[PDB]
Amino acid sequence: YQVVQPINGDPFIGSLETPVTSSPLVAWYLSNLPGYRTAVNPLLRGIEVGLAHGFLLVGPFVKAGPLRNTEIAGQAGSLAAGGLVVILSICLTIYGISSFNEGDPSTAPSLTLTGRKKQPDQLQTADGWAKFTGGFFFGGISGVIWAFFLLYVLDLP
Amino acid sequence: PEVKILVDRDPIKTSFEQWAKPGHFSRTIAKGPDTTTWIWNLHADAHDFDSHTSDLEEISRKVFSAHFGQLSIIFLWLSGMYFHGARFSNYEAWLNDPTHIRPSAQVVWPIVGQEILNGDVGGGFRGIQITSGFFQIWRASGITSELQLYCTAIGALVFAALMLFAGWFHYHKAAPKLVWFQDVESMLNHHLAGLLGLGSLSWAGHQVHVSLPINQFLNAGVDPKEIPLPHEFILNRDLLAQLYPSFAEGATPFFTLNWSKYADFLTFRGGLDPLTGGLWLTDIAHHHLAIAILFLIAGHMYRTNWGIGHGIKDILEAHKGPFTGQGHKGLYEILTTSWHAQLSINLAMLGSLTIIVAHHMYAMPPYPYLATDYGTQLSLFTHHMWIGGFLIVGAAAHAAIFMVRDYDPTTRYNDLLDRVLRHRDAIISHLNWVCIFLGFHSFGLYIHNDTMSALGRPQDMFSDTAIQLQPVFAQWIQNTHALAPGTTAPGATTSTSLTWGGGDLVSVGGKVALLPIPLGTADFLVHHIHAFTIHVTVLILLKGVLFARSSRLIPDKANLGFRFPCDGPGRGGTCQVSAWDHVFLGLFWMYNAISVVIFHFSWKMQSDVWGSINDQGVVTHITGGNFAQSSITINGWLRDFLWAQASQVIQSYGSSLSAYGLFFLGAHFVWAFSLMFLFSGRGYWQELIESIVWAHNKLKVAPATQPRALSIVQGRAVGVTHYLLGGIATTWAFFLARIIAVG
Amino acid sequence: MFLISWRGYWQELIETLAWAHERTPLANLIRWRDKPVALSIVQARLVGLVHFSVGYIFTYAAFLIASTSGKFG
Amino acid sequence: SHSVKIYDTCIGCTQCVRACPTDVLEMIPWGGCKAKQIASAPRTEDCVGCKRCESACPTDFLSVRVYLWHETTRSMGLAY
Amino acid sequence: NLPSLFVPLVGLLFPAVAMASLFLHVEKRL
Amino acid sequence: GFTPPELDPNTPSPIFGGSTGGLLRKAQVEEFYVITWESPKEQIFEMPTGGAAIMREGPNLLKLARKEQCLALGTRLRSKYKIKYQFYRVFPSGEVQYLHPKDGVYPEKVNPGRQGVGVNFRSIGKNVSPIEVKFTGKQPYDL
Amino acid sequence: VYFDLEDLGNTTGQWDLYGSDAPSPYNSLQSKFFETFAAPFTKRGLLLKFLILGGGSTLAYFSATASGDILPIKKGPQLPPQLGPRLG
Amino acid sequence: MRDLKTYLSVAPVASTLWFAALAGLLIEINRFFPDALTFPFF
Ligand code: CLA
Ligand code: CLA
Ligand code: CLA
Ligand code: CLA
Ligand code: CLA
Ligand code: CLA
Ligand SMILES: CC1=C(C/C=C(\C)CCC[C@H](C)CCC[C@H](C)CCCC(C)C)C(=O)c2ccccc2C1=O
Ligand SMILES: CC1=C(C/C=C(\C)CCC[C@H](C)CCC[C@H](C)CCCC(C)C)C(=O)c2ccccc2C1=O
Repeated sequence: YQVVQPINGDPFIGSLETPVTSSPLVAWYLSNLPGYRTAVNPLLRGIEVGLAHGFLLVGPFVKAGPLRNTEIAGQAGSLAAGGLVVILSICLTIYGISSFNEGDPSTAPSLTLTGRKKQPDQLQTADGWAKFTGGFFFGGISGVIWAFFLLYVLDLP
Repeated sequence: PEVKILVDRDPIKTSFEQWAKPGHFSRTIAKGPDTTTWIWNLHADAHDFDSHTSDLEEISRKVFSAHFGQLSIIFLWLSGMYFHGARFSNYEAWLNDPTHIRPSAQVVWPIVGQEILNGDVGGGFRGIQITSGFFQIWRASGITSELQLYCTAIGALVFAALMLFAGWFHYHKAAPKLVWFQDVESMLNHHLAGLLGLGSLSWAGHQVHVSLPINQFLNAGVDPKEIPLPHEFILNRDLLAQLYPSFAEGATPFFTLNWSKYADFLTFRGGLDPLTGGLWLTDIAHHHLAIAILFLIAGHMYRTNWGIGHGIKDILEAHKGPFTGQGHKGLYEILTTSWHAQLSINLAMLGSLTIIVAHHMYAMPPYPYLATDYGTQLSLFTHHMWIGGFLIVGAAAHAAIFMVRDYDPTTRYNDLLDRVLRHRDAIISHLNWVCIFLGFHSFGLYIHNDTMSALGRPQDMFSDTAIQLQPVFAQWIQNTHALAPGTTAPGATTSTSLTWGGGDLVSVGGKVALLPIPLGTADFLVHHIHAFTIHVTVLILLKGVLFARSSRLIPDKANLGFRFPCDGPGRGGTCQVSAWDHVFLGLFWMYNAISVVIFHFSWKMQSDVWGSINDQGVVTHITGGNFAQSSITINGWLRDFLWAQASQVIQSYGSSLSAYGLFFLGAHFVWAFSLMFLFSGRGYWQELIESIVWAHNKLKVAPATQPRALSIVQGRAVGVTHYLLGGIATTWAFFLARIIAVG
Repeated sequence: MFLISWRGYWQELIETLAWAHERTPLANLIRWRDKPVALSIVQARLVGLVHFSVGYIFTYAAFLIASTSGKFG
Repeated sequence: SHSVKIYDTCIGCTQCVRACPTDVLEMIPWGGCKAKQIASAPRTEDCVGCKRCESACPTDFLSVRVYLWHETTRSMGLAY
Repeated sequence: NLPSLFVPLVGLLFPAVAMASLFLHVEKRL
Repeated sequence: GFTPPELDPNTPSPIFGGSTGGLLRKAQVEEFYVITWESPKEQIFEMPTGGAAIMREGPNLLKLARKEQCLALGTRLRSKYKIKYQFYRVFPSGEVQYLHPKDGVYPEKVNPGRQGVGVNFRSIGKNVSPIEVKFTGKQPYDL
Repeated sequence: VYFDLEDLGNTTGQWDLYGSDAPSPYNSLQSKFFETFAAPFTKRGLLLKFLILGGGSTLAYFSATASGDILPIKKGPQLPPQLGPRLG
Repeated sequence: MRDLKTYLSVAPVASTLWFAALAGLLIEINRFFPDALTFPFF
C-alpha cells in the first residue's frame, strides 16, 4: 500500500498524485471555487473573485499604510485598495487583449480527468475574459466599499 | 560473518622509483607534460583515488593510510603549540596574573624591522598575542611549568612518528582486507564505546586527579610553583581530601551505590564560576563521566560475533511506510560501498557539529579566564563557524560525486533516493520560492528601514520604538531556561547559561564575562537574514546534487562527469551546469552566510554583552548598546559597525598590531585579484599567451612545456579560492586588530 | 551575480519554475505568451557590466559630492 | 536554426556523428579521403549548438563548424 | 501646485500607459 | 530502399511510478517524441528524466518531451544493454514523423542512399571576408 | 490506453483536473443583478480606457487637492531655513 | 638513491631549496647591511 501514485495513471506525464493534489476534500474545494466553475458565465465568477479580493485588500493598506496612525484619514486609506483593484483590472484587461483574439475558441481543456469529452471554459476566450475582468472590477470596488463600510466593533480596526 | 582481523602482506613495495615518476597514479599524467595543463592536473587528481583505480580494496587502503598521514601532521602541529608554549611563551607570568597579562606564544626574529610585532604582552614579555586559547586549556588541565609543556610536545612528536609509521605500515606491510573496512558494526561499536567512551572516562580521570585540585590551589591564590605536583595528589590522598574530602572513602561509595556522597567534586550546579568566569570543573568532570557511561552503553548496540545485538541492515529494512515505499532498503549496501557517500554524511554532521561547538563555547565558556579574553572568544567562534561552513559545502560536493560516480539503480537501488529523484523538480521549485520569500521578508525589511530613515520617518521603520517584530518564541524559550533550575531541573543550582537567567552577571578583572543577552526587533531581522542565507546555500547545493545525473536541458549529464565546465553555448548556453559548479556557486553563499553570522556575533557581543564594570556595578559596553537602534538598517552596518570598528586596523601602523593592517590591505588585494578570474574566460588569456609565446620564440626562449591558459574549471576554482581567502582574511585582520585593541 | 554565475545554473532553475507554474492550481489558469528562459551568455556579461558600472559611478558620485559639498571646501 | 557545415578537410572518422546528442549529422559516401566517407548535416533543425562535434574533430583546423543562428524551441533545448 | 500634477503624471500614469502599450505591441501576432 | 516502421500504439510502456520530469503543456500544443525498443527481458534502466523504471520484456513504447531525451536513452539502451531502438516525432494532430535511425542504418555508419547537406568543398580558411557578402543576405559559410 | 494517436489530449494529459462542470450555484436575480450592473465593464478595450483615464484623473485629483495635514510636501517647511557650510 | 636524487631535482623541491638559499642570503645581507636606500660605495 502506497500513498503517492502517478497523475491520472499516466506515469510519463510530468506530475504526481498526492493527498495535496488529488484528495476528495481538495478536489471538492477547488472544484467549488469560481475560477473552476467552467459552465458558469465568467462575469459572475469575476464578481465573486473581485468581491473576495477587494474585501481582503482593505486590511493591509489601512493598518500598514503611512496614514495608519492618523485615524482621521487612516480609515480612508481604503482608496489605495481601490487603486490596486484598478491596476489589477488593467493587468487583467491587457492580459486578455494580449492572450485572446476576437474569434478564437477557448484554449481550456475539453476533456475530463476520466477521458470523456467536455465543453471548454469560456473564461479562456476574448469575450469570456473581458467579462471576467469586468466582473472582477465591479466585485473588487464593491468589496473594498463593503470592507470600508465596517469600521466598528473589531479587535483590529 | 565472523568479524576478525584481516590484512594482506607487502601489497606495495616501498621504493623511490615512483617518487621520480610524476603522475605515476594516472595512466595519462604519467606520460608527462606536453603542455602546462599537465602540471595542474597532477595536483587536482592527486587525492582522487577512485579515479586512479576501480578496486575498492586499494582505494580503502589509500584512504586509511592517508588518515594516518593527517593524524601525523596534527600531532606535529600540537607538538608545535606545546613546544612554543614551553619555550617561547609568557604562560607562567600569565598563569600568575591572567586578567592583566596577554597570552603570547610567538616571538619574531629582529631582521628587517619586524621586531615591532613583538609587543608588550605583560610579564616582561615581548611577542605576538595569541587568540587560539591554549593558555586557558593548559590552566584547565592543571599544567603549571614550561617543563610539562615540553613533555607534552615530546609526546605529541612521538605520536606523530607513530601515526606516520602506521600509515606506511598499513599501506606497505599489513594492509587490511576490504571485509575488514566494511565491518561497520565493529567500527561503530569501537568508536562509540572504545574511542569516545574510554576517552571521556580517561579525561574525567585526569580532571578529578589533576585539573580539579590544581585549579583549587590556583583559585585559592596559591603560587603555581608552591602548588603540589599533580601526582602528589595521587600518592598522598590527604592533599585531595583536604581539598575534596570524599577521597577518604576509597571508592567504596562507588561500589555501594552511595554516589550522592561524591556531590563534593561531582556537581550539577551549572552556570559559571565567578572567580574564573568558566564552567565549574566539578560539573565538567561529572559531565565527562556521564558521557563516558552513555557511549560505553551505546557501543553494545551492534551485533558482531556473539549473536546479541543489532544488524544495521535489519534496522534499515524494517523502516518503511505508505509514503516512502520500501525505503531504507538498500542503504546498507550503498554505505558499505561508496566512500563519497560516507564522506558526505560525515562532512555534513561534522560541520554542523563544529557550528554547534561555536555557539556552546561562547554561551558556556568551558575554560578558566576564557570568557573575559574577548580576542580568544571572538577568534574561536569565528574560526569554528568557518570550519563548519566549509565542511558542509564539502558534504554537498561528495553527495554530488556519489550521484555521478557510485549511483546505479540496476545494482544498488534505494527507494527513498529514487522517489526524491522522482520529484526533484517539486523539491527545488519549493526551495526556490522559500528563498525568494525569505529574501524579501528579511532583507527587504532592512531596505524599508533605510528608506524610511533617510526620508525622516523613523516612526515608519521596523524598530523596537516603531513597528516591533519581537522574537516572542525565542524570548519565551530563554525565559523557560531561566526558570528551569529548581523547577524542571531541581538538581541544577543556577541557569544552564548566563545568557538565559536574569541577573547573575559575571565579571572578572573588571570585565564582564556573561549577562542575559537581550532579544528584539534587530535580533529578529538578523535571524531571518541567517535563515535566508542558509536556505539559499542549501538551494544551490541540493539543486547541484539532485540534477547531477540529468535534467530537461541535458538528459545525459552524468556522462559528462562530476567536474566539467559546460556542455557548450547551445540550448541557450549551458555554462556551470555541473554539480562541481554548484559547489563553486555554493561556496560564495556559505561565505555570505557565515560573514553575516560573525558580523552579527561581534556586533551583538560588543554592544550588549562585553564591556567593563564599575566597582559599584555600572556596566559600560564596548559599544553603547547601539545594536538595537543601529543594526536595523544597512547604513547602520556600514557606519556604526564597519566604518567605526575598522579604525583600529587602519590605525595599527607603528604598533605591534601593524601586521593586521598589512593583512587587511593584502587580503583586500587578493579578493579583488580573484575578480580577474571570476569575470573573464580562458579564450582571451590563451590568445594573449599566443602573442607572448611569439615573443619568446623570437629570442629562442620558448619552453617545451607549452604554456596554456587555465582550464575553465580551474579559472573558477582559482577565482573562488582567492575570493574566499581575501574576504575571510580581511575579516580576520579586522576582527583581531579591533578586539585586541579595544578588548 | 551576472558576472560570476553563468547561464546553465539559471536555465535548469527556470525549468523547475516552469514545472511549478504549470502544476499550481488557479495559477495555471494563466499562461505565458513567451517561454521563460535564462539570459544569454553575452547578455549576462552586458547586464552584469551595466550593474557594475552603474554602482561604480553612483557610489563614487555620492561620496564625491557629499564629501566635498558637506564641507564646501 | 543553427547552421552546421562540413568542409572537405574531413577525413571521415565519424566522431562528429558519434558525439552529436540530437542526431544532426550523418556519414555519406565520398571519394576525397581514404575512409571514402564525409560528414553531413541534414537535420540542423534539431541542432542544439553544444559543439560536441567540434570537440570531437581531429582536423586542423576543424571540418565541422556550428554557426549558432536563429533560436527555436528545439535549439534552446526546451522541454516546455 | 503644478508638481503635484506632473510628478504623478510622469511617475505613475505615463509609466503605466507606456508599459501597458509596449506590452501589447510586444505580445502582438500578425 | 528502406521502409520506416509505423508507430504501433497499444505497445506497452515501461513500469514506472511517475515523476515530475515528464511531459508538460509543450507535448499538448507543440510536439512530443516517442521511442520504441525491443527488450529480451524485464530490466531496470535509468530514465532520462525521473529515476529508475522497469523495461518490459518485448516491445516497449516511451513518450518523451525532447528528441535529445530519446537519443540519450537510446544511446544507453544500445550501450549498456544491447537493444535496437527507434524514435519518432509526434505532433498534436496525431501525425507521426519517423526520425531515427533515419535510414534504418545508424548515422555513424556510411550508407549509400545519403545525400550531402551543408557540405562546403574547400578548406575552412578559404571563406570570404564579411565585407564581400555585406548587404547581401548570405553568410560566407553558406557558400 | 494511455497512448492513442487519435486522442492526444488524453495522450498528453490535456485535462481539466479541478474544473467542476456543474451548473451555476449562484441563484438568479443575483445573477441578473450583476449581469446588468457589471455589463458596461465587459468590453475590454472600453474598460482599459475607463481605467487609464478614470484612474489617471482620480490620481490627478487626490494629488492636486492633497492637504499639508496629509503630505509634508504640501505643508512645506515650517522651520527657519538653516545656513549652508560657507554659503546660504 | 638515483631515484631519490631525481625526486630532489623535481620543480617544487628544487624551487624550495633555491629560494630558501636565496632568502637566507638576502636576510644575512640585510643583517650586516640593514636599511640602505642607496649603493653607498660609489
Ligand atoms: C617512508 C618511505 C616511503 C616510500 C619510499 C614510499 C613509496 C611509495 N608510496 Mg608510500 N607511504 C609512506 C611512505 C613511503 N612510501 C607513508 C609514511 C605513508 C603514510 C602517509 C604512505 C602511504 C602511501 C599511500 C596511501 C600510497 C603510497 C604510495 C607510494 C608509491 C607512489 C610513489 C609516491 O608515493 O610518491 C609520492 C611523493 C610524495 C612527496 C608525497 C608527499 C606527501 C606528503 C606526506 C604530504 C606532506 C604534507 C605537507 C606538509 C602539506 C603542507 C604543504 C604546505 C607547505 C603548502 C611509492 C612507491 C601510493 C601508491 O601506492 O602508488 C600507486 C599510494 O597511494 N604510500
Ligand atoms: C527635456 C529636459 C527636461 C528634464 C530632464 C525635466 C525634468 C523634470 N521636470 Mg520638466 N520641462 C521641460 C523639460 C525637462 N524637464 C520642458 C521643455 C518643459 C516645458 C517648458 C517642462 C516643464 C515642466 C513642468 C511644468 C514641470 C516639470 C517638472 C519636472 C520634474 C518632474 C518630472 C515631471 O513632472 O515631468 C516633466 C513634465 C513635462 C511637461 C516635460 C515635458 C516637456 C517637453 C515637451 C519634453 C518632451 C517630452 C516628450 C513627450 C517625451 C520625450 C522624452 C524625453 C527626451 C523628454 C523633473 C525633475 C515638474 C516639477 O518641476 O516637479 C517639481 C513640473 O511641474 N517640467
Ligand atoms: C515615481 C512616481 C511615484 C509617485 C508619484 C508615488 C506616490 C505615492 N506613493 Mg509610491 N512608489 C513608487 C513611485 C511613486 N510613488 C515606486 C517606483 C515604488 C517602488 C519602490 C513605490 C512604492 C511605494 C510604497 C510601498 C508606498 C508608496 C506610497 C505612495 C504614496 C505616499 C504619499 C501618501 O501617503 O499619499 C496618500 C496615501 C494614500 C493611501 C492615498 C491613495 C492614493 C489614491 C488611491 C490614488 C488613486 C490611484 C489611481 C486611481 C490608480 C493609479 C494608476 C493609474 C496610472 C491608473 C504616494 C501617493 C505609500 C502608499 O501608497 O500608501 C499605501 C506606500 O505604501 N510608494
Ligand atoms: C577501541 C578501539 C579503537 C579506537 C580507540 C580507534 C580509534 C581511531 N580510529 Mg579506528 N577502528 C577500530 C577500532 C578503534 N579505532 C575498529 C574495530 C575498526 C573496524 C575494523 C576501525 C577502523 C577504522 C578506520 C577505517 C579508521 C579508523 C580511524 C580511527 C581514528 C579516527 C580519528 C580520531 O578520532 O583521532 C583521535 C586520536 C587518538 C584517540 C589518538 C589515539 C590513537 C591510538 C594510538 C590508537 C588506539 C586504538 C588502536 C586501534 C589500537 C591498535 C594499536 C595496535 C594494533 C598496535 C582514531 C584514532 C581512522 C584512522 O585510521 O585514522 C588514522 C579511519 O580511517 N578506525
Ligand atoms: C575530510 C574532508 C574531505 C575529504 C577527504 C575530501 C576529499 C576529496 N575531495 Mg573534497 N571538499 C571538502 C572536503 C573534503 N574533501 C570541503 C570542505 C569542500 C568545500 C570546499 C570540498 C569540495 C570539493 C570539490 C569541489 C572537489 C572536491 C574533490 C575531492 C577529491 C580530490 C581531492 C584532491 O585531489 O584535491 C587536491 C588538493 C589540492 C589541489 C589543494 C588545493 C589548494 C587549496 C585550493 C588552497 C588552500 C588555501 C590555504 C589553506 C590557505 C593559503 C595558503 C597558501 C597561501 C600557501 C577528494 C577525494 C574534487 C573532486 O574531483 O572529487 C573527486 C573536487 O572537485 N572536494
Ligand atoms: C547584492 C548582490 C546580489 C543580489 C541583490 C542577489 C539577489 C538574489 N540572488 Mg544572487 N548572487 C550574487 C549576488 C546577489 N544576488 C553573487 C555575487 C553571486 C555569485 C556567487 C550570486 C549567485 C546566486 C545564486 C547561485 C543564486 C542566487 C540567488 C538570488 C535570489 C535569492 C532569492 C531572493 O532573495 O529573492 C528576493 C530579492 C532580493 C532580496 C533582492 C532585493 C529586493 C529588493 C529589496 C526589493 C525591491 C523591489 C522594488 C519594488 C523594485 C521595483 C522598482 C521598479 C522601478 C522596478 C536573489 C534575487 C538564488 C536564487 O536563484 O533565488 C532562489 C540562487 O540560486 N544568487
Ligand atoms: C589571469 C587569468 C589567466 C592567466 C593566469 C595564469 C596562466 C596563471 C599562471 C601564472 C603562473 C605564474 C605560471 C606559473 C609559472 C611557473 C610556476 C614558473 C615560475 C618560475 C619561478 C618564479 C618559480 C587564465 O589563464 C584564466 C583562465 C580562465 C579564466 C580566467 C583566467 C584569468 O583570469
Ligand atoms: C540571475 C541570473 C539569471 C536569471 C535572471 C533573469 C532570468 C532575469 C529576470 C528579470 C526579471 C523579469 C526582472 C528584471 C527587472 C529589470 C530591472 C527590468 C528591466 C526591463 C526593461 C527596463 C528593459 C540568468 O538568467 C543568468 C544567465 C547567465 C548568466 C548569469 C545569470 C544570472 O546571474
